[PDB]
Amino acid sequence: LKFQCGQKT
Amino acid sequence: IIGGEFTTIENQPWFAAIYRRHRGGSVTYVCGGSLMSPCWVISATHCFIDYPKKEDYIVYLGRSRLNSNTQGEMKFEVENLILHKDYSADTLAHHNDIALLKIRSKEGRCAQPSRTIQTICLPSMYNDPQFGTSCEITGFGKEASTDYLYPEQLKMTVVKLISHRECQQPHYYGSEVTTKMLCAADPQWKTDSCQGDSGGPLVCSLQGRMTLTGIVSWGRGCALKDKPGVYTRVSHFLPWIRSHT
Ligand SMILES: NC(=[NH2+])c1ccc2[nH]c(-c3ccc[nH]c3=O)nc2c1
Repeated sequence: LKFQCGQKT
Repeated sequence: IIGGEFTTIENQPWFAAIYRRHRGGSVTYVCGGSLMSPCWVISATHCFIDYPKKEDYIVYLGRSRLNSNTQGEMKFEVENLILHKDYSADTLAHHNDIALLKIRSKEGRCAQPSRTIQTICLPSMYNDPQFGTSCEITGFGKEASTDYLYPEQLKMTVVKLISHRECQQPHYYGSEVTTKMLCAADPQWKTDSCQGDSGGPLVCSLQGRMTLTGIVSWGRGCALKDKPGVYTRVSHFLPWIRSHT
């Protein structure tokens, strides 16, 4: 859906 | 990467693979990059300086293998190729070695978030982790400096940040390393970045996030003792990045 920099899961 | 482990893009979902076409029929890998925002990838200027023809590069996101396809990958063209002005290559170092590529797919969109495509965070103004911090590097570069081919599977490894004081020791790199660079090495000089890994990310945790602290830039040999890998210090280029975003 949207990005969340740094999140791998 | 010398040493390290083989991995899959899910573990580095912001890694971008950049290739060049030679209409002859082949596309050869050039360097890696990192996704900053949906349309922007950051890499190193030295990767393009010699063939600054944007139209001949392809960027892929969601790729775990070098020359085979990965389900979930996205292919893009380079809409804008911003190299740093005042980029300089000397005997070892690359100064202001950062580049930005604005990407566009054949449908006209930028990256879409998936379990294999995510952005990496940027640091705050001149904010870095302290030496000692373990950071990871990822890429499809050589596994041994004598190799003349690249691995087909993506690799990752962990290295630690060292001080400039330690890296500017006469028998390390002297004053070839500046405040705009960061050096990272393996305590036992076993793993490191190498040729083919340039442009890719040095990610560390900062203020509770995974941040792009450096860009693989240069180094003498690969995994040699007293010869750390030198990365562009992203935290000191924030203004530059900002004026083109
Ligand atoms: N020691 C390192 N961390 C390192 C990083 C990038 C490199 N890139 C190269 C390189 C070698 C030969 C030609 N072009 C290159 O970029 N050596 C490299 C070594």
